[PDB]
Amino acid sequence: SWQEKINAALDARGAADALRRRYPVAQGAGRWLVADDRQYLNFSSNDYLGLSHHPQIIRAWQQGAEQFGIGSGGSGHVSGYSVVHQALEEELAEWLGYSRALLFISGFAANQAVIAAMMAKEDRIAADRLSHASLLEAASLSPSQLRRFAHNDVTHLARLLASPCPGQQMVVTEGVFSMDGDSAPLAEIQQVTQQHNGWLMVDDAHGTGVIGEQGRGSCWLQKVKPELLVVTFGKGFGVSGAAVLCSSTVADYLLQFARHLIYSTSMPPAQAQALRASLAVIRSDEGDARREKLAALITRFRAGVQDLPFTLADSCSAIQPLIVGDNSRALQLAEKLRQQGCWVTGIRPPTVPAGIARLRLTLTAAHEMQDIDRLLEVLHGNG
Ligand SMILES: *Cc1c(COP(=O)(O)O)cnc(C)c1O
Repeated sequence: SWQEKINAALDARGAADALRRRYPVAQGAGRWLVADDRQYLNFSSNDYLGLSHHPQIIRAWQQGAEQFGIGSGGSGHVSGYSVVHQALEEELAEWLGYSRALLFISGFAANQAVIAAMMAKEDRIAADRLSHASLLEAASLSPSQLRRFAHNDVTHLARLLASPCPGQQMVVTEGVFSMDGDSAPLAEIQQVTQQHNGWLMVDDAHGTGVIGEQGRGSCWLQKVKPELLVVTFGKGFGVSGAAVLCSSTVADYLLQFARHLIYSTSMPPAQAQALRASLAVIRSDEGDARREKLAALITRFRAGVQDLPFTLADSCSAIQPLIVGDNSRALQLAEKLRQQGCWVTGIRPPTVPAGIARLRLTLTAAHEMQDIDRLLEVLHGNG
């Protein structure tokens, strides 16, 4: 029956331990986290540049409501395509060096929309084994064939691409990977993709706004232009939403065949104004100051772990894995940190293999050096 199907599934998830439970917060973005009315240093949010609380972005969101009301009133294909949406798209395309940008209500929707629209049963997706679930889920449901290459292994990628394919091939990777914060070798990946006549799709959720000139992200920094670039605004941008960057004809195509685009309500124009505001901060001298402050905090953090009984990742970004090893020690550590006013998130098997449990820390430009020093002190020992 249905209920038994439900029940058994929750039971298998329990047995694998794997149970998830949301905790409500009064504040969850930026330097602080407030839970159960207690203040904590927040090392668990994706607000990498501290923009969620930025007064210019807050005011754009507020004035945009005065000017446009709240809901757009419809899809972008009927009465919901605002002059603010259009301006935001044009400013994103110009920023990142593409012909067109298309807005989406979430990065998860944009990824899923692109793949559903572009990939046919004859085609192949070659995706990094560690790609975001939205990408892999979508690639899996797709009628097209899905092959994974070992993480960042371009030799393995070239072999996948070289295998006979009845249709077209799309390579997919991240500019900065979600789990370990490492970067993909985009220039070599792009070379072998072109060698096999494929196209490249890069998801730069963790790179966008945070690295490269004017924060343009991983592709710009590495002087690669993939055919498809997906940027999401729920992280560094400090808001929510996403864009697909692409050529004129691919944009026209998505406008015809991406159903998330055709049959979904567009975002509130006041959300779009906050995103334009966010983009303007990111591109500005203050954007540069925030990125350099983030880099300074990361340096301070990685230096201080050198004396600690833990290990770091190959990450130069806001994502800073602290590898602990054992799942009980990792859980203990995070619980001790919490008692001591530092809110962290532990990642343990099975999400990661056997003996690699960890805290996945995230730093932000809203933090201060004394916050890193407090984290380091508690990691050391004191309470
Ligand atoms: C967060 C995440 C997204 C999902 O974007 P949302 O706007 O949060 O839906 C896509 N890709 C990567 C690599 C991400 O980490």
